[PDB]
Amino acid sequence: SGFRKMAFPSGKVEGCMVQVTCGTTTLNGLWLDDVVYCPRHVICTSEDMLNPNYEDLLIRKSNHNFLVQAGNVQLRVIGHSMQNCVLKLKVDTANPKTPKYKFVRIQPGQTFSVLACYNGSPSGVYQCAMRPNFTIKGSFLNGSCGSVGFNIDYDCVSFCYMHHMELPTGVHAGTDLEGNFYGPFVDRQTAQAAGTDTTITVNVLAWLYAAVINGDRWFLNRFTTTLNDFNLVAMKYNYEPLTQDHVDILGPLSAQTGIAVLDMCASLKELLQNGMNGRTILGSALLEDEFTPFDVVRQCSGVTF
Amino acid sequence: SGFRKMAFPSGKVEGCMVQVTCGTTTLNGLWLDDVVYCPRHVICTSEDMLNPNYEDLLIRKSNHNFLVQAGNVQLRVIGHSMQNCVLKLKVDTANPKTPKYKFVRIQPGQTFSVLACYNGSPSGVYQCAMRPNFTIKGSFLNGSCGSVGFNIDYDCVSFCYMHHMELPTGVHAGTDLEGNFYGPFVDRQTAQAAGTDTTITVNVLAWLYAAVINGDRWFLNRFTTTLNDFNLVAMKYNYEPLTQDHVDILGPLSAQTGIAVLDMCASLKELLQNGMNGRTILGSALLEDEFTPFDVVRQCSGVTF
Ligand SMILES: *CC(=O)Nc1ccc(N(C(=O)c2ccco2)[C@@H](C(=O)NCc2ccccc2)c2cccnc2)cc1
Ligand SMILES: *CC(=O)Nc1ccc(N(C(=O)c2ccco2)[C@@H](C(=O)NCc2ccccc2)c2cccnc2)cc1
Repeated sequence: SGFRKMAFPSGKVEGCMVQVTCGTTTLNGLWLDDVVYCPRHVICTSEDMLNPNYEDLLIRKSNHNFLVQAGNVQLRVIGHSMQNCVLKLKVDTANPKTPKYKFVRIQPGQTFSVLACYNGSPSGVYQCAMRPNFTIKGSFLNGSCGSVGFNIDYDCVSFCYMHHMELPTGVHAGTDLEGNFYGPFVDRQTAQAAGTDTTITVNVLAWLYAAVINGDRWFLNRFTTTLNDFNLVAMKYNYEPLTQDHVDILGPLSAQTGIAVLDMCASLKELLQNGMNGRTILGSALLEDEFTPFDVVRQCSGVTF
Repeated sequence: SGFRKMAFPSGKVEGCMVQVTCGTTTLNGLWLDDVVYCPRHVICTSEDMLNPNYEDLLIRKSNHNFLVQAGNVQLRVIGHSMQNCVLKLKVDTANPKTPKYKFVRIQPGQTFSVLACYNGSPSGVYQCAMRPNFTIKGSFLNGSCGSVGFNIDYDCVSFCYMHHMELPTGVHAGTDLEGNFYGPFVDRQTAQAAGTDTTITVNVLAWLYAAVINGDRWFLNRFTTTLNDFNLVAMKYNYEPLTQDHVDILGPLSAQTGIAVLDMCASLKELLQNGMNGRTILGSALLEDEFTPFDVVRQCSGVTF
């Protein structure tokens, strides 16, 4: 029935997006209850970003120096606090459109939807993965900072990402909603190594299961392999090592398709050693790793929220 | 700054999604002002779908046989009318969350966002193209019928698609919001030929321009070609013929990159004749055709709504 890179419905997050202006810089903020969250470098000028002393820069700021606009609504700032790399602005009004929510720090390999915003207004939504090296391959222009990443569980929005920087390599870095960067990155305009990225093996396997479910099965052989022998191949091709924890979370997909995980591993080994011979899998000519086993189950079961 | 298949924010559409039940079948409907729109086969049983007489089947239905639920809200149906392949249910309450909207019949090659829904509840959002053969390659399970496709212009939602059927080939067909199918399809469970699909040449070219803008430029040669000579190649590789209308709409991208459209055509010719040599373009190993020139401009300019 088709398989697409699918983002969560963005409505509940759209109603939380605000514009935050501090003197001259304007970023996006996230308005939940009576608190607005945004990147702390909203307080920086251009020159500041080269080597900012955030504690000293914020000391020059008072509540009234922060202007927060929810579309046309004014939020009056009545308190401010720096938490790690995020600034929290207490406002005098609770957001009436605040959804049920939690703040979550995700693991590499997990996926989420990004609501790209500019000047507090939503521009688009897309699905992506936290890379093993804690970067994301987003689509973010100047002014997108403060855009957030999230997952939705039924009624509950779980915020996991706030956007903070573009590395000189064109990939993206940011924090959880407590302001702690993913990976080694700092909010400073200095060159920063992201480190060797790898392909998310358990996600590739999940996507191969999605392919079989949807009719694409040309890559099924009937070799099998062992975990240790497969991991030798995974290492050669810069794939993350597969663990019994990964095999276990693939269990439901293995059960639906009747294809043992180690059998799918042997198919993946042959795809890695021989490529795709100019064929495609679910409309792709590469091995796709930004679908989790949960993502496949959700899209293949029709789970709503 | 990265390039992603990006859907519109789905909030304005989420607030229009309702569940429509007629005796036993439950589909999605679209609630705008005091009218709910949904597929007319909401009135069919399983056996009906093989060869339905929709006029006779609807004659057995009264206003009170239709149950419409907006989350937990009841809409009282006070009128009903069949328009082509859609059923319109007049309800006694205007949707308070009705956005500014228009109904639009799109052209093949144009793109839109789909809000996949089940039982009136949104499941996910993704971007896709109306194929040249008037199918779409969606992700739709049983119960997704009535999900809609749309574009957003600033404040105005333009609805262009309502989902009606899955062809035995696994691709998808549906109507505009006046109930007229795209392509030759009928809402009947019979085998139906979709016809030769082709690749949307102007969109591939737009995406090549996006690649250059974002740093991927290995495919630039300095051959050029002519429209007629390129179209000979386009025909060989089942690409849509390129017209001066297409060249014109690529003008802004040509102006930004300083790369003449016929020069990009020569690059596309070499990519078609020689493939990608195991390299990638914007993270893909295939020539991507579901970005319009407008889509590239929007994502590359940071246009909000
Ligand atoms: C993630 C993100 O949003 N990054 C970002 C980059 C650049 C800016 N700045 C903008 O002006 C801007 C806002 C929207 C589009 O562009 C600058 C800024 O405000 N002044 C920079 C400058 C440069 C040269 C001469 C004068 C001024 C900015 C502000 C603060 C920190 N970095 C960059 C915002 C956000
Ligand atoms: C696009 C779309 O939504 N198509 C669709 C397929 C199948 C159904 N039906 C369902 O039951 C259903 C709803 C959600 C998931 O599945 C059937 C139906 O209601 N009864 C079919 C049936 C088959 C065998 C024995 C008894 C009954 C359906 C209803 C009307 C028309 N076609 C199919 C809904 C929608």
